Amino acid sequence: MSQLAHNLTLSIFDPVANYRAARIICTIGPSTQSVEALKGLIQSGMSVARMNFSHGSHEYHQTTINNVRQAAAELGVNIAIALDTKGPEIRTGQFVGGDAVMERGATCYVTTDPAFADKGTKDKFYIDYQNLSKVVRPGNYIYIDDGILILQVQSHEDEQTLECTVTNSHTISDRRGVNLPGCDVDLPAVSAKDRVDLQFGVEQGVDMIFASFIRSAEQVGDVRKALGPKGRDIMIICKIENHQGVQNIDSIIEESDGIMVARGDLGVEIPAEKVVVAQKILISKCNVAGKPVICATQMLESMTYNPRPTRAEVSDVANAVFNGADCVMLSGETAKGKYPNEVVQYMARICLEAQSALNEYVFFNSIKKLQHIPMSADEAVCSSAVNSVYETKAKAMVVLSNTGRSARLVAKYRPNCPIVCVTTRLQTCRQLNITQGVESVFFDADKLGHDEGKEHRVAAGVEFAKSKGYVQTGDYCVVIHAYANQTRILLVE
Amino acid sequence: MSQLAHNLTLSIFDPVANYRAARIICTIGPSTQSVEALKGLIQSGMSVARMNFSHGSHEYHQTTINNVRQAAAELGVNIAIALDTKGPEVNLPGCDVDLPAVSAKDRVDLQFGVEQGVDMIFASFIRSAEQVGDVRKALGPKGRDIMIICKIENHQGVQNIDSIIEESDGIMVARGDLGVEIPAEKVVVAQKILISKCNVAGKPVICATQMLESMTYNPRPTRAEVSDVANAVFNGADCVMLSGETAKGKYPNEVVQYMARICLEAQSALNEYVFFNSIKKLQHIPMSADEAVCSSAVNSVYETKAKAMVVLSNTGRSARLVAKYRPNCPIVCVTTRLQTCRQLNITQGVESVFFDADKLGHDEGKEHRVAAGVEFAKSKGYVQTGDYCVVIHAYANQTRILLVE
Amino acid sequence: MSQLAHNLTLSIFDPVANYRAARIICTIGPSTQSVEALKGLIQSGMSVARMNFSHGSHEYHQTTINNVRQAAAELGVNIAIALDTKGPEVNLPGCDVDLPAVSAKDRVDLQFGVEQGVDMIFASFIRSAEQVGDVRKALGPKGRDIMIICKIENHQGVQNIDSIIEESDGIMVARGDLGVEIPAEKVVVAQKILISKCNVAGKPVICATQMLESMTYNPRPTRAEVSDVANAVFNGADCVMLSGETAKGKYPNEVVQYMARICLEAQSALNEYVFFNSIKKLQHIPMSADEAVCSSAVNSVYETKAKAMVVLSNTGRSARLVAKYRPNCPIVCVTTRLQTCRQLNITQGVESVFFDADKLGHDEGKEHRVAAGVEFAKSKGYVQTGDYCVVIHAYANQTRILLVE
Amino acid sequence: MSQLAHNLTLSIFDPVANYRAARIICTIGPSTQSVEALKGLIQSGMSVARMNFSHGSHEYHQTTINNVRQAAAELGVNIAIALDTKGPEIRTGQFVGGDAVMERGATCYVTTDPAFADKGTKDKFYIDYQNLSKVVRPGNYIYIDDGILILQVQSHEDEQTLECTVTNSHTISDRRGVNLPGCDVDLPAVSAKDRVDLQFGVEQGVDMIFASFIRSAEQVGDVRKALGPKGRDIMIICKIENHQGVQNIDSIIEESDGIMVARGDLGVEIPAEKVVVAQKILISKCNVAGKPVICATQMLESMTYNPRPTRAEVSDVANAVFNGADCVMLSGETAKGKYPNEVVQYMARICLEAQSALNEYVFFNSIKKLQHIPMSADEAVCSSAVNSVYETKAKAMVVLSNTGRSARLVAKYRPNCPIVCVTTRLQTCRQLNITQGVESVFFDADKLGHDEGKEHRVAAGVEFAKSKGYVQTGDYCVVIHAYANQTRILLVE
Ligand SMILES: O=S(=O)(O)c1cc(S(=O)(=O)O)c2ccc3c(S(=O)(=O)O)cc(S(=O)(=O)O)c4ccc1c2c43
Ligand SMILES: O=S(=O)(O)c1cc(S(=O)(=O)O)c2ccc3c(S(=O)(=O)O)cc(S(=O)(=O)O)c4ccc1c2c43
Ligand SMILES: [K+]
Ligand SMILES: [K+]
Ligand SMILES: [K+]
Ligand SMILES: [K+]
Ligand SMILES: [K+]
Ligand SMILES: [K+]
Ligand SMILES: [K+]
Ligand SMILES: [K+]
Repeated sequence: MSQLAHNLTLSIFDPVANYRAARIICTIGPSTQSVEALKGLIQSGMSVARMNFSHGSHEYHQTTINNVRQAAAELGVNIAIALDTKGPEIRTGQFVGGDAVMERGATCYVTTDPAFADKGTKDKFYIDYQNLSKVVRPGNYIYIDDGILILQVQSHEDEQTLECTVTNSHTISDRRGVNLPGCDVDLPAVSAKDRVDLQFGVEQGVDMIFASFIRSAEQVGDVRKALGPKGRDIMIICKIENHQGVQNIDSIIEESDGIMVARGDLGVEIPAEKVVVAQKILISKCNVAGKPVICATQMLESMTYNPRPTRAEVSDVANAVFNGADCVMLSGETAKGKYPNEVVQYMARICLEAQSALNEYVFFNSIKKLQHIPMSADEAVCSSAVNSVYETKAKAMVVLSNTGRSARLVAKYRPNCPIVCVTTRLQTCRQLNITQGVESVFFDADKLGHDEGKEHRVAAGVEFAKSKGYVQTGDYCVVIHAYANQTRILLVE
Repeated sequence: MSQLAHNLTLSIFDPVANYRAARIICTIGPSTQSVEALKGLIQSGMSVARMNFSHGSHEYHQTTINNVRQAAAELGVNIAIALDTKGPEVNLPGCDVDLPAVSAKDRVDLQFGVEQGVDMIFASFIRSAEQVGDVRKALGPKGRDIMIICKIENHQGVQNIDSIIEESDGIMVARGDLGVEIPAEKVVVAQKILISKCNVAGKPVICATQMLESMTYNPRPTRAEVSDVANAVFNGADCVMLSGETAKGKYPNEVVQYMARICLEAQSALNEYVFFNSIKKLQHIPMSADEAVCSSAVNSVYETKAKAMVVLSNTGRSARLVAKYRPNCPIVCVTTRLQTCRQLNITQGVESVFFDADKLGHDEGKEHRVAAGVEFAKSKGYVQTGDYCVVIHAYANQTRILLVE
Repeated sequence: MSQLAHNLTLSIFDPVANYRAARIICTIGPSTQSVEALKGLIQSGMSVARMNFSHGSHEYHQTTINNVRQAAAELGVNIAIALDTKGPEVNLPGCDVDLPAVSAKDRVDLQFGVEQGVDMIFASFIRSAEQVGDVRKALGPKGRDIMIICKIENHQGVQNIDSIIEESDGIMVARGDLGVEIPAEKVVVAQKILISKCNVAGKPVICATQMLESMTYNPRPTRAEVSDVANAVFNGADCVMLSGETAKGKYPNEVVQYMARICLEAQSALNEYVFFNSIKKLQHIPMSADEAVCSSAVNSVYETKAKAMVVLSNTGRSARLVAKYRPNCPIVCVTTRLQTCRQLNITQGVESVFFDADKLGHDEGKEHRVAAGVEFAKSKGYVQTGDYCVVIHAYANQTRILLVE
Repeated sequence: MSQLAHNLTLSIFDPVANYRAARIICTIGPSTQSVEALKGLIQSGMSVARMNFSHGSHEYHQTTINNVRQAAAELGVNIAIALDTKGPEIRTGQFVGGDAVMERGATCYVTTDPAFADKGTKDKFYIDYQNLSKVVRPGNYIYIDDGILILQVQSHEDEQTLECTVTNSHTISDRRGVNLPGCDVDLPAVSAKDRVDLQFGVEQGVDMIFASFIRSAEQVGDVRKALGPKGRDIMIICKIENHQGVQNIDSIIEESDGIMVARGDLGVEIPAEKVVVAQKILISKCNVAGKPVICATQMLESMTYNPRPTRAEVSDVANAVFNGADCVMLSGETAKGKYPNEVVQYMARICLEAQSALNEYVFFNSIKKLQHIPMSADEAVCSSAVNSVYETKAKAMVVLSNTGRSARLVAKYRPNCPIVCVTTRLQTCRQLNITQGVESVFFDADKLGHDEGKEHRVAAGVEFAKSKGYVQTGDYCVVIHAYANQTRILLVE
């Protein structure tokens, strides 16, 4: 019950853990779409395949869906498939000649008038967010092109047009994206494109949605609506990208099935040092709520084209694990990168190294101390189950969970041993790929039996733990099953 | 306590702490050697000026020494001067290197440091405990008050860390040098181990090398570099170091200003009570009076929500011993020695007020010193009328909980 | 937790607990030997009938045995029968007495106990651990399931208490006998030591002699006697004993009714969580599965505010192991053995439900036994629809937190 | 931090403490009034002389006041003098022939009509509490003569007379005292006699009042008023005698300077087993509030005429200490008893024995955990001071306190070592005699100096601790002085 105290007992020469808890999400692109590249990516350490719907067509992502499924079947594994929406955007219009040279100290005008959409100049151009005039006060800032161009609003010239000062010299081109830092953007949760994309994901049976630009709890339910009745079991992981998402994180977590800390997106509007703190907050909040949380963007970026990443990047990845992250994400590194297998292998190695220094008992003790008394049964059973692991120095857990609820609930309390989930659902096997320290074994109930006495499923989990070398004769194994409200401290034969 | 539970209570839109605890060490080079550039550094947040004795001549470093003192005197502040030795010198990564502790150049350079009254030594490439004794005897009797801070550069320094910490006056964690033979992931962990051990031992720890290296020739650092600095603070670092960014860099002031900004932001998130409670719980009972006095004083801060501490300490020993227990308020050290003011610049959360015992009084009742400490705490806006201030003085064996008038 | 902090939360005008945890042992004599007088005792709160073999003949005690079984059968309950030996026999108070563990009469009386199927022995004047083995071999192989409860009567019993507790199945604290050679004030302390040690060992402890002695010939006890009983409960006694008050007394029922009243009132004040937390904190980590299971089960009671526990235990070992951790709710033991029902009458906070495995089923899935336990807990009004009930069963290695229908 | 855990480490053969913390109050009567009997009583273990103003005249108690002061001066000690008020009472009237034979099942009538005061019979008699008709409902009980005669009210016969059933056979005589269990008695805080007696106590300079029959917080201030301006420094110890006092204990403690648990008085109206619990509550509440609490009445009663007390009585005394009592009281045992020196000696021995088994750290930890944060300075300094004792295994404390406030405040947190109080006031030396674990040293400020640097007073305390053999060269001594807001861990030379 102290990371500091745990640090004192550590030695960087002692062998690393016999299991890696943290999970790796790789983005699939030109470098990784083929079956063999995926087979290499899985073997490297991929648990979840991310599809970026900012780019590519339905036919393109269809082959991704196909290839992942074939590479999963050929290696005898279950791989989660994630759909990352493009999301709603605020962009500039077009320009005459393509460019707009913005000199420092110059005055320019931004308008929501659609007549200027096709004919923008350096003096006056279009921004497609109709509510820009009522959202932005004078004194506020407009960021254009990944926050490189910074304009300051001086005054409302009319109903649609704002007078601005160019604060720094930078050239912009056609349809560059804009940000309104410190302004409340009221764009709909899902774009017209999203609605079409989300329906494709449901029709193809995606395991989860990484929902872009989530700003309030109301929006989480809008994505739910957009998924329809046939996708009620698809997880919604909400991407926090601006101050709104940070400000409303409590109610958003409550509605979401999980959170993605998108540091790159956040760092456009918020200073980088505050985003680092926002990361700490968001991860800890998710750990308390039992929901999966992903540390995403700018993870090991230099390795996209270099054989090895910078020392600071490695540090960043380890501290993601130290923060308490369920998952670490890779974007361009696996999508457009030169070292797809290599970047995943090293990230896996960094997670494992951090995990070997991490003190899980701190997580267990903190989360348990925060729980309101009286606890509900499911909460009591899972926390006690993890307590028993520490109490008896058990070497594995077996959780029987159909939906994944109690598997996640157990994982929350952070035992210092592998969790084996035995489940009657393949969707569950896949969706648990974003929860740390859990590995799933599928039990075909319609083939093998209803297993009402639970004997077979428990036996299946114990065998898996024996096969991976977690337990042996004489070891204790904490079994928790049916929610799930029952616990045994089993002696492994 | 926990960091986790504290993280839940936080908002990034809240105002940051009204004081910065972590200290900034700047390497002095061509782009920062002039008195006007040093004034820029001091105002930007430099607490310690470092001289890299791998490069340059005694005359070049004499200029550094002279200009630092001139710059500090003009701004009415006290700045530490550090001498970073060249050391003994290709690397062997599963072999134990038995090169001499200090080179012939080192023994000469170290004598130069004594003559020029440096505050501290950054002794390079320390592998064992006896090697600290070599730096000690090389500094002679005239430099026995100079702090020896050990640079951990290889596995040997890590493996023997406990004996090295005991002999030294502090530790420098040179990530880059460690990275040559030890994988980067293991260096991140070694950093935690080394920093945590130094906190328990109550000895200054410096997080050095590859801090904001991109900012040497770029106006802003990479996002990963920012996090590295913040996490250095979160680990429990007393100090953060800038090498090439201030010595040969293009933005000497901006980098120091930004490192200051990151440290303060990280500190605003940091739960000081975790440090206090952890370090308290590791203490053998029975305690020694001075240890018990200092830990109780910090406990009294948390229990009464005191907004400042005042520590009377000539040597700075009890000033360091108080900072060890990490109160969530500023510490003000009232000292009769100017070298202590400078030497405390590597200890976090402490600010020094010089009291001229030669031209005021010995202050046996200690009233004038304490009042001077409170007035500085009023001056910086830490405390106002109605606030509590925990005063610890003389091993400093007396505690007062004082109501600010 | 604390008793102190709990004391602040209390009001004497609040209703008392809906169950009595402490158990009452009654000595059977002339004024209570008849089946109608024993029915009076059982209804008044007798859990254990004691036979003093210092007086009386085998035929007299045979009547006691017969009448107790008849009385219990008519009231549909299970009552324990205890055989308190005469022992070896002036006293020496700084000298170690090496009289034989059991006398010739004892060996004969103990064989009588086996033949008549007594539940437990109160072995008199136990001084060492080997003396327990003497009682064991005297009881033979046919009485190997009979509990040996040791009477601590002199300093030797106190000095060797740790080895005696380990060998025995429980301890009797005979204040009066201790008082002969040990000052009364030191006996009060010895009582605490002995009772606390027995709680940690998870073995029954009886507070005996001079309990309500005034009530033998008076309608009410002295105020000091009342407090003595209450403080016996507060100390952590499983049982409280009546000697002459029920055997030769004038108010056999009233005294038992009053002892019951005092125990319940004391229990209403008692903080069970202090016992749970203290006894938990003394456990060596790693734990054994059965120990961890039982302690977790009680922890689950406190965390979910379960109103009852159901323990499946043939021998009663896990029933005792659960009661060891002192939940603030009733424990219900479902057992296939009638001797266990009787033997659990010296363990606090446990009530037994007999399950006839010969004329119902073995119940491998254990469903019928658990349901029988819940139904009794419903019957006594401990739990209703919506309440939680912690079920521990098979070393009993499986825990369930069940919602009552 | 567990009495249970502490019990495990105990051995009844290990030598007892080097100091007795608990304080003994002896009642002075026919057996103890003379100087030599008091000199024997002090040497036996008396700290406070109790004067019972239920009996005796002003001239009688005057000699007590005198003799105590002479016996104190002759032994070089400071002895506290306590005035115990008679209090307001509800009594029956007189009877014809002196007796009234009350047979079970009989009907009788109680009236508040003053015409029946001098001529009572078995059928109808007087009770002097005018508000009896409005206070007592039918179904309630009237206790007469130490609760031996029990009447049950059947009905209101008229405005002044109640019909009653005699529930048990018992003969009563003239002016026997009555109790109304479960009824709210609204008699004034102080009787006419009390007002005269309290003024005598102020004029003679008594250290404290044991105020009888305290039922509410308002009443505590009435005694204060009755003491006048010249007695504002006289402690008010409130005697809790019925359910009202128990029900209102929180506000009564807040106003009082301390509490007396009068078990005998309480046990008249409340079942004995509930009074035992009431004792636990009241003592613990006082310990938290920092006020002295006395366990009184029926302490070692059989020793009034027997050479040795019953085993249960010894047990009762020890458990008084275990409960957390500051003081243990003696009534008839020292007043009218045959063994005045003997009863005090044994009580002292029992307290010391209990103290040797008691775990003070439990008291320290519990009380400290309950303190609201932020603490005030005085609270912080004293608790830290006691913490330092445990932290450094110090062997004595020195508290510089003029009024006694910080001495009491330190004593509250229960260090496992003697507290030495250095004070500029003799009244303070005396009044601290009811606070456990504290011994006072008088420092004549007008004679020796104002000691603004505190050096002399601290030196005086340390010497006393050395003289009593508490500390020696090498030992740590925790000094706390000026309220008092300063602490030193001093190395004893
Ligand atoms: O914008 S359109 O492309 O015409 C368009 C088409 C369809 S579709 O026909 O069902 O596919 C929509 C279905 C459901 C919508 C919901 S809701 O979740 O169902 O309540 C809310 C909004 S709103 O913008 O937030 O008010 C919608 C806006 C626009 C929609 C749809 C919305
Ligand atoms: O009852 S008497 O003997 O005539 C009598 C004589 C005096 S004395 O002249 O001052 O000595 C009283 C002084 C002060 C009194 C106060 S108070 O504390 O001053 O407010 C209250 C009440 S009360 O009964 O509660 O209303 C008093 C009742 C009776 C009093 C006195 C009372
Ligand atoms: K985006
Ligand atoms: K670990
Ligand atoms: K080097
Ligand atoms: K902070
Ligand atoms: K005997
Ligand atoms: K209770
Ligand atoms: K009275
Ligand atoms: K003690």
